[PDB]
Amino acid sequence: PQITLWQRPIVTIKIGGQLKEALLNTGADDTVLEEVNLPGRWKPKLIGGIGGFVKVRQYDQVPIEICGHKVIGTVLVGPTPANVIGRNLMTQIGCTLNF
Amino acid sequence: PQITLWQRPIVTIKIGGQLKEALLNTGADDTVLEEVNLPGRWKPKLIGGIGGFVKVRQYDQVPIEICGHKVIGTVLVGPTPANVIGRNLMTQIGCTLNF
Ligand SMILES: OC[C@H]1O[C@@H](O)[C@H](O)[C@@H](O)[C@@H]1O
Repeated sequence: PQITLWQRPIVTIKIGGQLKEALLNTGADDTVLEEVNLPGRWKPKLIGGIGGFVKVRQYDQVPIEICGHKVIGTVLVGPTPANVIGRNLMTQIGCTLNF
Repeated sequence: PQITLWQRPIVTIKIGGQLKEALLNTGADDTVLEEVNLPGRWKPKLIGGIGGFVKVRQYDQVPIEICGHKVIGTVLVGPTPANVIGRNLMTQIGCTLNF
């Protein structure tokens, strides 16, 4: 798909038998999602930093679908002003900037 | 150009004749740049918001070049962790997300 940038590039993602909305953010290195009960082991992770850090949980090799593209990737789970799909998953789905 | 997202998509812009470094941020609506003495009239603008707003200067129809594309658009000038090219300018160069 080709997504123009007149509007915020919000897409539907499928994460664990659950459909959500997330913004494709090339300004973000990682993918952060509002609390969801992903199964299994996870590692603590600090994100953000300016003014202090926020702790989230790092889930690895998570299966997730982005506009019908099934990918495996690291998902950070915790508080966030919105769901954000970062560069880590955009390379998995082969997403690039073109002009 | 086609820019893959394995690394931060940082690019070179030409503004006020100056050569500068900036990040292509689809997560951002607007373009915000380090202090620069752009000439002529401007408008106060509030940006950010979470925890408070930051006051910047809004300059319209500024000539700017991005990776060899001469374009025209609104540039906000004020403090910022780093220079950011937002969607307003990415539409002007016809930059899209593709996967
Ligand atoms: O973003 C604007 C800022 O640019 C910095 O390079 C300057 O040291 C600071 O004085 C100015 O306010």
